[PDB]
Amino acid sequence: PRGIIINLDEGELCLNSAQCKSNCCQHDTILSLSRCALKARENSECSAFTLYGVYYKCPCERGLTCEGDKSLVGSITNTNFGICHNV
Amino acid sequence: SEVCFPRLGCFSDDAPWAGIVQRPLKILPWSPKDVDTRFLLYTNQNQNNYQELVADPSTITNSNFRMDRKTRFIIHGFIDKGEEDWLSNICKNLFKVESVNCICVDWKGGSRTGYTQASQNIRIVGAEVAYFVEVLKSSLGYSPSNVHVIGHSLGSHAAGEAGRRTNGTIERITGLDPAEPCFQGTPELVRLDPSDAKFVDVIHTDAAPIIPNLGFGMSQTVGHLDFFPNGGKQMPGCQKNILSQIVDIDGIWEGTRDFVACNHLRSYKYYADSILNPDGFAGFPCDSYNVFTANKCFPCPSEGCPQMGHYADRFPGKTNGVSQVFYLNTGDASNFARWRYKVSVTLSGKKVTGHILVSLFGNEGNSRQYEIYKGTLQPDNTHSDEFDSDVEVGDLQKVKFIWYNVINPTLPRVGASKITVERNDGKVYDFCSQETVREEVLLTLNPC
Amino acid sequence: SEVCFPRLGCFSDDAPWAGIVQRPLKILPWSPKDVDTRFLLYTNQNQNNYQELVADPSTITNSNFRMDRKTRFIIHGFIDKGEEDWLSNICKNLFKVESVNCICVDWKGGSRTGYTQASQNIRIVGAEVAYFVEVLKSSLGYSPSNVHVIGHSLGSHAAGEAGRRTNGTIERITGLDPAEPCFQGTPELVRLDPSDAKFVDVIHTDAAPIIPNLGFGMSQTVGHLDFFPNGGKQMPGCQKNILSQIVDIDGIWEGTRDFVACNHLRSYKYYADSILNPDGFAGFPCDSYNVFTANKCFPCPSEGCPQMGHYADRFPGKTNGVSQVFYLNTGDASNFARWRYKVSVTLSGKKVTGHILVSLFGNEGNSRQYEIYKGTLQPDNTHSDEFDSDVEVGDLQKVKFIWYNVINPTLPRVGASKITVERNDGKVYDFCSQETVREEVLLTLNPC
Ligand SMILES: *[C@@H]1O[C@H](CO)[C@@H](O[C@@H]2O[C@H](CO)[C@@H](O[C@@H]3O[C@H](CO[C@H]4O[C@H](CO)[C@@H](O)[C@H](O)[C@@H]4O)[C@@H](O)[C@H](O[C@H]4O[C@H](CO)[C@@H](O)[C@H](O)[C@@H]4O)[C@@H]3O)[C@H](O)[C@H]2NC(C)=O)[C@H](O)[C@H]1NC(C)=O
Ligand SMILES: *[C@H]1O[C@H](CO)[C@@H](O[C@@H]2O[C@H](CO)[C@@H](O[C@@H]3O[C@H](CO[C@H]4O[C@H](CO)[C@@H](O)[C@H](O)[C@@H]4O)[C@@H](O)[C@H](O[C@H]4O[C@H](CO)[C@@H](O)[C@H](O)[C@@H]4O)[C@@H]3O)[C@H](O)[C@H]2NC(C)=O)[C@H](O)[C@H]1NC(C)=O
Ligand SMILES: CCCCCCCCOCCOCCOCCOCCO
Ligand SMILES: CCCCCCCCOCCOCCOCCOCCO
Ligand SMILES: [Ca+2]
Ligand SMILES: [Ca+2]
Repeated sequence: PRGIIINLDEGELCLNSAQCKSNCCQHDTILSLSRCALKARENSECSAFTLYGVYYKCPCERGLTCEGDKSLVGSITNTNFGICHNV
Repeated sequence: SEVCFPRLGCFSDDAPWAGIVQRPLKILPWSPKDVDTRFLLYTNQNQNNYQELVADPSTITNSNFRMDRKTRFIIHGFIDKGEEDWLSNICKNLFKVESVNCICVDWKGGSRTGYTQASQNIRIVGAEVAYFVEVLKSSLGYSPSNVHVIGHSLGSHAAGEAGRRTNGTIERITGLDPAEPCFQGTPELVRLDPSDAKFVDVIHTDAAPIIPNLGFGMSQTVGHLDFFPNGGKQMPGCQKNILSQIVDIDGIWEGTRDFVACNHLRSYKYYADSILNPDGFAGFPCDSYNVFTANKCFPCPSEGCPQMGHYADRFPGKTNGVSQVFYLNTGDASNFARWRYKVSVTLSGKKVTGHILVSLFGNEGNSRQYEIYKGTLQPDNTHSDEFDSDVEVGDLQKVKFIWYNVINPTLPRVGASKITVERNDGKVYDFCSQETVREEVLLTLNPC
Repeated sequence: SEVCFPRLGCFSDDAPWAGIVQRPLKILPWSPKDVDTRFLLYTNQNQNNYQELVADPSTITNSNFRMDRKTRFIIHGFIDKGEEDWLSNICKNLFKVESVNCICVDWKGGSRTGYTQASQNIRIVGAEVAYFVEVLKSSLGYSPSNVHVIGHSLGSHAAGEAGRRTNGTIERITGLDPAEPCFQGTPELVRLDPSDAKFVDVIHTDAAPIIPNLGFGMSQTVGHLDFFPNGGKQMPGCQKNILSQIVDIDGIWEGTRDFVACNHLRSYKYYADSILNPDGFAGFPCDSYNVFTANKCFPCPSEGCPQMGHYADRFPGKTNGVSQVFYLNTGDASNFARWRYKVSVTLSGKKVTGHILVSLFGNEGNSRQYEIYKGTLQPDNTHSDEFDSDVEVGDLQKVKFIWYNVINPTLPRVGASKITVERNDGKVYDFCSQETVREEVLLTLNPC
C-alpha cells in the first residue's frame, strides 16, 4: 500500500516503518497491506529488527527485549518472532 | 395537507411537522409502499440468513421469532438499507452475549430520496415499527416492555415515532447519533426525546454544527443518559488521509462510508463493541469535555458510571433524570473499549529532562506504556495523569517505570519512590521503590 | 439589540428571546431599577412583618435569614406584587408545617407594564433571584440545593430564569399555572422546563386555550410531574354568578381577582392548602381526564400517587421521567383537599327507581353521603362509582346505605348485600348485610 509521506498515525498506510510515528509498519501476511501499528507491549509477541522494514509482529516498546527466534531461516523469511520481556 | 393510509392512519403536513422554522417546507410522508418498510428477522437459531416478517401474527407465529425471548429493532437511516453489514454485526455480537430477536428494519425505499423527504418518511417507518409492536402486544401478547429499538441518524427519530405512537411503553430506545437537521429544535413530537420510551440513551458521535464543519449529529441532548465519547465532535480514527480512510481494513465499502460520514457512523461502531466489552465504556460526569481531558473528574461517582452503548440500561441512576451527560474516551479502531486509570508518580534520582512512562500489571494482564508527564524531571515532584489503557489489567500487582531522552555521557538516573494507580473503581493502589534506573530501563515498583 | 446592567450581565433581544414566532416583537428587559426586584423575608421568627434583603451577604448575615434552614422563594407574576396576601399565606402555612426562610419576591415595578413587556422583564426578575442564590452559595456557603423557588404565571418562568442561570442546581421549581402566551412554544431557553432545576413540578389550573375561552394557563407540559387538578381547564368554584364571585368570603379584593383570573389563581390556592393536608391531593395517572372521571383508573399505582402541591417532591417516581401527567379532583373552596374512594354496592329488596347513596365510617371519622348510582334500582345488580370524599375516614369500620325518590304507598324496600370500599391505598374493605330498608332510611352494613 502506497504511503510516501512521513510521520503517519496508526491505521494509516505505509510501505515501511520509517514512515510510521510508532516506527512499526505492520501487516498480518505477506499479501496484506502495511498499515502503521503500535509497538508490542510486555508479554506480547514481537519481532526483532527486520531489514525488510515491515513487520508481521512489531518491535517492543522501549525497555523491552524481544525474546524468541533469531535464526537464519527467520531473518530471511522475516519471522524472527519473540515475546517482549524485561532485560 | 393530510394523507391517510390503510394500517398507519393519517399524516398531516401541519406544524410542528412542517412550517415550523427548523423544518420550513411543507411535505408529506410517502405511500407506505415506497418507504417499503421491511422487517428482517435474525435469531440465534438463524444468524447469517434472515427471515422476514410483516405485522401478520401468523407470519410471526410461524417464524423463528420467539416471544419467550426479547426483541431488538435496528433502524438504519438516510441513504442506507436494513441489510448493510452494521445492522447484522449488532445482531451477531448480540447473539454472542445474548439470546434475542434481532429485527433489522429496512426502509431503503423510503431512505434514498431527498434528505427533507427522507426525514419526512420516518413517520411512516416509525408508524410501521410502531404497528408491529402493537400486533405483538395485542394479537400475540408480546409486551412492548420486551422491545428495545436502536436507530441511527434519521432512524433514531423513527424509533421516536414508534416510541411515541406506543404511548412510550417500549423498554428502551437508543439513539446512535440522531440526525440534527430538521429534528434538533422541533418539539418532543418530532424528535427522539425521553418521552418516547421508558429509557432513552443517546450516543453522540458527531455533534457540533452542520455549519461550517459538516456535522450530521445532534448537539442537543435527548434521552435520559447522553454519552459524548471523545467529547462528541471529533471521533478519533477519522482524520486519516483519504487513501487510508477509503482502503480501510474492513474493505473499501466501509472506508468510503467512513470517508463520507466517519464520525457520524462511529456511533454504531461503539455500540457494536460494547456488546462484548461490558465494562470497556464507562462514562464520566463532568462540567465539560475539556474539563475531563483536563483530568479534573475521575474515578466514577459512587453510584457508578454508565456504560456507553449496550449496557447503559443497567446504570442505577438511569431514569432518575433527563439529559445527564457523560464523557468517556474510546479507541480509534475496531475494538474501541478503553479503561481509564489515573497514575501519579513521585520522582527520585536527580534533575534531568525527559518523559516518564508507566505500565500497569495486574491479575488479568498488563498494559502498554502510557506517558504520565514530560519535561524537567527532578526528584520529589509528584506528577500525574490519567490515560485510557487499552487493556483492563484488573487488580494491580505491580507497575513499572521508564524514562527517556536526556542522557549526557553522565548517564543520569531517575526513579519513582511511589506510584499510586487509581482504577475508575475508586481504589488506589500504592507502589514504592527506592531504586533509580538510567534511561530506557524498566524499574518495577512493588506494592508498599 | 443588547443591554447590560451592573450585577445582571447582558440582555439580547435576539431569538429565541424575540423574533421567534410565538414571541414576535423585539423588546428588551427594563433597567434592574424599574422591575425593582425586592426580596421580602419572612421566617418562623417573623411571620406577619417582613425583613428585606438585597444580595449583600452582610444584609443576609445580619437578618433573620438562617442558613441552617431551607429557603423557598415565591415569585408573583403579571399585574401583581410580592406583598399580595397569597404570597404570605404560603409562608404562613409553611411555618405551621415547617421551619423555613420564606422569601417573597416583589417585582411589582416590573410587573405592571404591558404583558409582552412584563414577560420580558422576568429575565431580570429571574436574573435577580438567580444572583441571590449565587451570593448565598459562594459568599455565604448556602447551597443552591436548599433553595426551592415557586412562581405563578410569569413568575414560574422567572424561576426558570433563576434555574437556568444556576445551571439547574436549585432543588425544586414549582409552577403554579405558568403563563401560556409567549412562553408555550419557545425553547427550553425561554420557558420553565425540567432542565431549570433538579425537580420541576407544575400545577396546571388554567390550561386550554387563550382563544377563545380565555385561559392564561399552559396546556404544554413542563417539569417532571404535571398535575391537572379538575382536569386542568375548568376549576370548580369559578363558575359562580358575578355577585357571588366578587363578594367572596375572603373579602372583595379576592373575589375580584377571582372574578378576573379565577381558574388561573387557583394554582396557589391549591398549593397553599396542600401544605397542611399532606395526603389530601394524591394524583392519578390516566390516559386522559375524561377516562379518569369515567372511573377507569383508581386506586394509586403501586409506587404511589404524587401529592399535588407542596409534597410532589416526595414522590418516588419523581425525576424518573419528564412530563408525567396526573389527575386529581379538588374542592371548590378553601379547603380543597379531597380523598378518592371507590364504592360498589350490590342491591337487595326489589325493583324500584331511585338513587343509592353510601357514607363511610372509619377510625378517623365519617363522610358525607355520596351518591353511587341512580336509576332502576333492582336486586342483585352491583353498581359502582368513586367519589372525592371531603373527609378522610381512615381505616373503615362500617358503612351505611340510603336510597330515595320512588315510593308508592307500597313502601318498597331496597338494601345492600355487600358494599366494598377501595381506598386510593388499594385496600378493599368488605361490608355485608341481608337487611333491606325503605326510602330515606340509613341501613348500616358491617364488615363481613
Ligand atoms: C452556573 O453556571 C456555570 C456552570 O459552569 C458557572 O460557570 C459558567 O457559566 C456560564 C455563564 O457565566 C456557563 O454557560 C451556561 O449555558 C446555558 C446554555 O445552554 C448550554 O448548557 C450546557 C453547555 O452548552 C449544555 O450541556 C446544554 O446542552 C446547553 O448547550 C445558559 O444557562 C447560560 O447561557 C446564557 O447566560 C448569559 C448570562 O445569563 C446569557 O445572557 C447568555 O447570552 C446566554 O443566554 C449559561 O451561561 C459556562 O459554560 C460555565 N462554565 C463552565 C466551565 O462550565 C456559573 O458561575 C454557575 N453559577 C451557579 C449558581 O452555579
Ligand atoms: C396507547 O394508549 C392507550 C393504552 O392505555 C390506547 O388507547 C388510548 O390511546 C390513545 C391513542 O391510541 C391515547 O391518546 C394519545 O394522545 C396523545 C396526545 O398528546 C397528549 O398526550 C397525552 C394525552 O392527551 C397528554 O398528557 C400530553 O401532554 C398531550 O396532550 C398522543 O401521544 C397521541 O396523539 C397524536 O399521536 C397519534 C398516534 O399515532 C397521531 O397520529 C395523532 O394525530 C396525534 O398527533 C395518542 O393518540 C389514549 O389516552 C389511550 N387511553 C387508554 C385508557 O387506553 C392506545 O391505542 C395504546 N397503544 C399502546 C401500545 O399503548
Ligand atoms: C461526498 C461525496 C459524493 C456524494 C456521496 C453520496 C452517497 C453516500 O452513500 C454511501 C454510503 O454513505 C453512508 C453514510 O450515510 C449517512 C449520511 O447521513 C447524512 C445525514 O445524516
Ligand atoms: C397599572 C394599573 C393596574 C392594572 C389593572 C389590572 C386588572 C386586573 O387585575 C386583577 C389583579 O391581578 C391578579 C391576576 O394576576 C394574573 C397574573 O399573575 C399574578 C401572580 O402573582
Ligand atoms: Ca418524540
Ligand atoms: Ca428553561
